[PDB]
Amino acid sequence: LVKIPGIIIAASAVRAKATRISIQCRSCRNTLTNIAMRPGLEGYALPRK
Amino acid sequence: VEGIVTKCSLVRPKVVRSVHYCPATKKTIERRYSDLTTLVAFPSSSVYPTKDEENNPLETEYGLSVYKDHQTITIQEMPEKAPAGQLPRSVDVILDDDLVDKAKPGDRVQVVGTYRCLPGKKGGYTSGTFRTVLIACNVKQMSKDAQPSFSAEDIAKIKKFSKTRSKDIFD
Ligand SMILES: [Zn+2]
Repeated sequence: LVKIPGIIIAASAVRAKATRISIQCRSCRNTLTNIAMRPGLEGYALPRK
Repeated sequence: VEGIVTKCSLVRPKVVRSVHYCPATKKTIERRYSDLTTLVAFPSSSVYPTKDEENNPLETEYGLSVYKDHQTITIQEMPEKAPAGQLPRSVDVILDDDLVDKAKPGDRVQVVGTYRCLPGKKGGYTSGTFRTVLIACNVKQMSKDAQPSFSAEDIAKIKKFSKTRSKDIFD
C-alpha cells in the first residue's frame, strides 16, 4: 500500500469490468455462474472443459 | 422376418418428455427427447436437466414426465427351416410401445419392420462396421390358429348348423 502525490493529466471514459461472470457450455447449455473476477488489471482464463 | 424368439430383454421405460420443477423459482420446465435410435445423436440431444440457469436444482416430475417402454428381442432362424448343418443366424429387434410384450422366448413370430444400422458411439476412429437392428412396426404370432375371424355369414351358418340337427350333430 503506497501513498503518492501527483497531478492527473488524463481520465479515461468510465467502462464496465465484471466482478462476477457466468459462462455457459455450448452443447449441454449448463452454466458455471458467479465466477469471481480478480480486481484490477487482471484477466481470466475460461475453463477448457 | 420370421423366426423364433431366443431372448427378450426386460421392458424398460425410455423417457421422451421430462418435466422438472424448480423449487427455488417455482418454474416448471419440459424437455423433449426425440427418437434418435437409428439417427445421429449429438450429446446436446441427451442431456438430462439437473440445474436451473442460475444453478438452482431441479426436481423431476415423474408423474408428469412421459415415458415409452422399450424392449429388445432376438429372432433366430427357426430350427426346422435352418439349413440342417450349420449354426443359427439371428437378428436383433427393437420393440417399442404397444409392441413390447408381444413375444416371449420360444415364440414363433413374424416381425415386420425397418432394417437399420445403429449409430456407434462418438469416436475419432471407426472401423467401418455397423451394428444392425430391425425396428418393428408390427409383431404377429405364428398362431394364426390361435385367433379366429368370424363374419356375420359365418356366425349365421354356425347357428343354422346347430339348430338344424341338434341330435346327431355330434356324430
Ligand atoms: Zn457441457
